[PDB]
Amino acid sequence: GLASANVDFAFSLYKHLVALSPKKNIFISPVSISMALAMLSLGTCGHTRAQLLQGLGFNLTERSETEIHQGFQHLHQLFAKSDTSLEMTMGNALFLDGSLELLESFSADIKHYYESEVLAMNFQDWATASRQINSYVKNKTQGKIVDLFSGDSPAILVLVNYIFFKGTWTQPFDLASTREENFYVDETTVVKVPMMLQSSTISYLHDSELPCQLVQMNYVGNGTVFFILPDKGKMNTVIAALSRDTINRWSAGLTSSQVDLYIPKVTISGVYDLGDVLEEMGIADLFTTQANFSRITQDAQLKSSKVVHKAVLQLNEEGTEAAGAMFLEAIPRKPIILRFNQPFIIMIFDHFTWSSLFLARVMNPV
Ligand code: NA
Ligand code: NA
Ligand code: NA
Repeated sequence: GLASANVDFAFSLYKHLVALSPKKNIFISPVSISMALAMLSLGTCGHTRAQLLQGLGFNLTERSETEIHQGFQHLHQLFAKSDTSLEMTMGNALFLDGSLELLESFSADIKHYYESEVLAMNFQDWATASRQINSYVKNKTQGKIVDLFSGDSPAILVLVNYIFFKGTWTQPFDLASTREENFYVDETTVVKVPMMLQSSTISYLHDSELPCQLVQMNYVGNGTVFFILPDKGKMNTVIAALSRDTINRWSAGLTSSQVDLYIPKVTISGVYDLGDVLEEMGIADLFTTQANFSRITQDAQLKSSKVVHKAVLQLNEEGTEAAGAMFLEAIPRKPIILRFNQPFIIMIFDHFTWSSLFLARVMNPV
């Protein structure tokens, strides 16, 4: 089903991205990526469409296109408004040059399933246009995502998704306990970071099949988080093994344990060009001179010129704050001590839908 396809996409995207970005922090929102591309698929046809939907993990013989979008619609309905169940907002926008008219079916589809705003722009005045998109995203993400467009090949259509997430720990870290500690980035790199601590009953697992130890923490509401510490030098072994089956196997093994849990106060961000990642995943027609975007508009034959994702993560003693945005441009064609003081993995899930909300590879917490 949908949860599984979205999780499979999330792990593949993460895996491909980690490989191409060996030193830098990885922080992404796979649910945001899925939603943007799923909405985009509505404007595609032929091989382009087939390739995009299969790349996203949907088998078009096991499920019709309508059932995919109804599924995303439910997810957006669930994630659109913030509340205590999940303090998260998520939304889509289509920025369109004034010279272009959407096809009626596409227009209704994006509004219906994705509650997409459609906003007319003058992309010949690219400075103004990109600034307007920038402040749209800045405002939607409570100021967390700035300068989405940095300065910059113009486009005549820009699809935008954003996500803002707040999580309060069910088990907060001890305020008095926080101290500066070494964080071992790599063999030649040590940084100082505030290191949080709690001594608590926490769901813990020392994995017997993979070289890692992990905990699962809850947020107030439906959010839940896995913190996975590979044995030193074993990051790639653990990353390679991530899957639905691994999550389920970790869930079956996690036991209430007394843990002295050390996790740094993380403040990180990244910007990722997702085009080559997507091509590696088999999503390629999108970008070629034969891209089939014939359901978007008959005013031009379009192709995607660029897909970019920017995301930010903050961890503190009280909880988590995370935000993400994607754009796609188109143009004419004993207490157990567990110490997170070196590269680790973060997986944030909605426990209700089992959507992968955010995924981290924290190389440097500062
Ligand atoms: Na909601
Ligand atoms: Na405690
Ligand atoms: Na909870």
